[PDB]
Amino acid sequence: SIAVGMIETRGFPAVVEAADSMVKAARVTLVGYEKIGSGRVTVIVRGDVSEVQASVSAGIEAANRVNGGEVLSTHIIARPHENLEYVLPILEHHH
Amino acid sequence: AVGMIETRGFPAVVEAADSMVKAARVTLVGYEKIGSGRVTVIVRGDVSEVQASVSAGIEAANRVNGGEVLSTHIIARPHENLEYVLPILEHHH
Amino acid sequence: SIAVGMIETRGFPAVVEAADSMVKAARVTLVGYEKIGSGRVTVIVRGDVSEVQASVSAGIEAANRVNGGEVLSTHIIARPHENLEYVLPILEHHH
Amino acid sequence: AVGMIETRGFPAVVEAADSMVKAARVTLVGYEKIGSGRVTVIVRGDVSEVQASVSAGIEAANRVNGGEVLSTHIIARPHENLEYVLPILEHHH
Amino acid sequence: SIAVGMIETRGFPAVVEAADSMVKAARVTLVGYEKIGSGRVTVIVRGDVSEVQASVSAGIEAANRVNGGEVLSTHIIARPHENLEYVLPILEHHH
Amino acid sequence: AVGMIETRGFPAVVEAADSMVKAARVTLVGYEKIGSGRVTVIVRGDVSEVQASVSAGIEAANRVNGGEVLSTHIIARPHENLEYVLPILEHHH
Repeated sequence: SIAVGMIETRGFPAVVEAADSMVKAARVTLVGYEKIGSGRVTVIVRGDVSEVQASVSAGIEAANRVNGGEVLSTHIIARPHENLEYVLPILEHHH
Repeated sequence: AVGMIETRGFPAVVEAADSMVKAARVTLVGYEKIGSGRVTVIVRGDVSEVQASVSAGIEAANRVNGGEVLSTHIIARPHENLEYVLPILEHHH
Repeated sequence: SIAVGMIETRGFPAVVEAADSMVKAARVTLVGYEKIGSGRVTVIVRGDVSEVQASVSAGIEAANRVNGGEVLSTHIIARPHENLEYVLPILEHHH
Repeated sequence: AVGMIETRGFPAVVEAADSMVKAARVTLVGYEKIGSGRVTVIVRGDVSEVQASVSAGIEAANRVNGGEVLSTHIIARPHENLEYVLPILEHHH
Repeated sequence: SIAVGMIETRGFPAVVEAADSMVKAARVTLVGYEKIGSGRVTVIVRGDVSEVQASVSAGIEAANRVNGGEVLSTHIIARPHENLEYVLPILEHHH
Repeated sequence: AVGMIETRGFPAVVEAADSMVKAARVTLVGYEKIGSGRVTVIVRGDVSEVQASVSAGIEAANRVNGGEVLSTHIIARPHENLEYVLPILEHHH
């Protein structure tokens, strides 16, 4: 199935590293970037579930190594419900 | 009825929303950000469906790595004045 | 006199419950919703002063019972000065 | 002159503004949000009126349930360069 | 040389006093006002370096005397690189 | 390559940016605000230039009165997908 994978960091450089490592690690596309305040930012990828699993693992490993990198929360959703797309910005850049 | 789950953190709120819409016959109608990392998702449906959905959404958001549920509430017959002031029904048509 | 009543909560679900309970408790209209950050949100009602007093009391009681509900500050202003309307968003939805 | 009261919390800032405009001959000209729950209201008038207004506004905002006054200041003859950079005079016409 | 001078405060009244005292103290113009959250606000002046030094010293002294005034950070840059102007809002009101 | 310095505080981020562009052949291409007083500046250039620039920017931002460097990172060959999702290259033409 298609899945989305999410890494939320405290800090911008770490979220950029999470995104870069995710898209380089597996066949996924970066589709979202969400800011919710308090320094919390999330990047969202989409692809086949196994690919998303590989990408999220790579992104966590990489973001942890950033100078001042802080990973706050991570999650994968297989088969996200279609209602989510038009309410939550998880798929903003998916076409 | 309207059901609301507020989390600290975005991944947890997404999981709350996904689990809510998959658990019962409810529509996700709102997403509100108020700072301090606090985000709320809002669903609408028959009260029994909303009750089922919110329970499922809490259970799922609690299991998210770094998931933090902050507040949850169900309102059965929300007053019509709320619709056009508060973004609880943004995507209800 | 006409008054405005305000309940500020930390958290969105509690502010929605405050608003709902306020408009159901008395002859008031919900006229404002203000976000100032740090999780602080305020709802504002308008009506005859005695009605606003009843509504604010009901809203506090209800918002306190919300799971994770936190009431931060509450206040009633009788006869708000007309200068306030066009500077502060207390009466946004009053027509 | 310009007089400013900054509070933590919205209800308290509204009460500061109301009490200021009712206490003396000043006009409420600004409302500024800067995060951390900090909000400022700004009035303009003759300096003696502004002084009276700010004193009344502090006394009233202190009495608000959960009211928190954070900072207050009066500037008598603010430099004209400030007008078009800082939102101290947004509603002054 | 032309320089920019910056005073960042926690709180709005103190930043207004910093700006006023800066423009009154020396031959500088107020050219920027930046908000970055958490109550942190910065005002930016421009002028000859010696004038900017005098202005920043005056602004610090004044902002420290504000009731609830908190100066967080201050800095002067002589000859700011031209790349900065169109990325960072340090010179928004310089014409 | 892309180089990033994130500070707590605006004056420090400006000094990081100025020192970076003056230290080597890099262009300042981004400025991102994410709350909690955290701001990041982003430069682009050949990796060796970026390395020189980030080192200079850290050293300078550390010396700012009330300067606080929070996080720094260099990415050598950022993936093209990042460009149109993240504001790392806003001013790169």
